[PDB]
Amino acid sequence: MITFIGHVSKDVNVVDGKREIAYGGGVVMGAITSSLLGVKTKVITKCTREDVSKFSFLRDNGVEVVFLKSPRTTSIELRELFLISAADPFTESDLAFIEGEAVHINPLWYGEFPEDLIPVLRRKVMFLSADAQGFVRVPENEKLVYRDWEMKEKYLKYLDLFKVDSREAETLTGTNDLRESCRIIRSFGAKIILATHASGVIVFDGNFYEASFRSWSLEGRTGRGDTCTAAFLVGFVFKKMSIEKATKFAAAVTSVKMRHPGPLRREDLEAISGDQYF
Ligand SMILES: [Mg+2]
Repeated sequence: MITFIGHVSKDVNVVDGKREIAYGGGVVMGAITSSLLGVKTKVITKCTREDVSKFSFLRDNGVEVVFLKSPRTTSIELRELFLISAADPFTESDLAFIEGEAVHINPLWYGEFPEDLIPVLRRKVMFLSADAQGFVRVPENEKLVYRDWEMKEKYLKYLDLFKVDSREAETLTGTNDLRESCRIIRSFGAKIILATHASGVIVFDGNFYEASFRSWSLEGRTGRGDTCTAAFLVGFVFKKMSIEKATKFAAAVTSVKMRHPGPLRREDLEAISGDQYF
């Protein structure tokens, strides 16, 4: 069983003159991927009671959701990203009822998931991962700006896996060489780096494993990193795939998700399986 901890988000996308509302977030994209791939999945999130109905589709995809109360729901408009509203941060109290083999920390903004909750979770679970977005994307007068993670060298040592994209990796290392940024971030003590970039995934554990995304679509990109991380965690943690095979599996799942907007769909499983997995 896996638990995703993170804010659901009212995503506002202004693309090609059209304003789109998406009820998403890292945890929505990751949890639907793990659940559809047949791993018992739980989400711990915060939003207003009024906004809970906007995220009902999580339960439709088999995800057990703890909708903790918040006076506000997180809302992000996207190019510059603005935190319109922020739900309440997670607390040590929220970790009390943590269940399963794995927990993935998938925050949207620095301060949503306090870094000093990482050593608390470390003691509670066998496989702990986090998404860099929640530690390098910092609200400054609403504007979400990229800032280095000052305490990365203390907390990365507690993580079995750390997810970055190109912009997050460069924020953490000062280089736009994603492979070199993988070497630098692993030297901070994270056992596995999973990096997504234009049309591919790079996984580093001391050795590099690369797989390309073979599909993409106008609005298929958002959540593809969250999807890739969840697919890798299912492959590697739950299905006992080699790091190499989990990387290829992760890329295959992400590719099918990138054919359409929103999270992985049950109808995507046929395309993903390739008459091999399920
Ligand atoms: Mg991401």
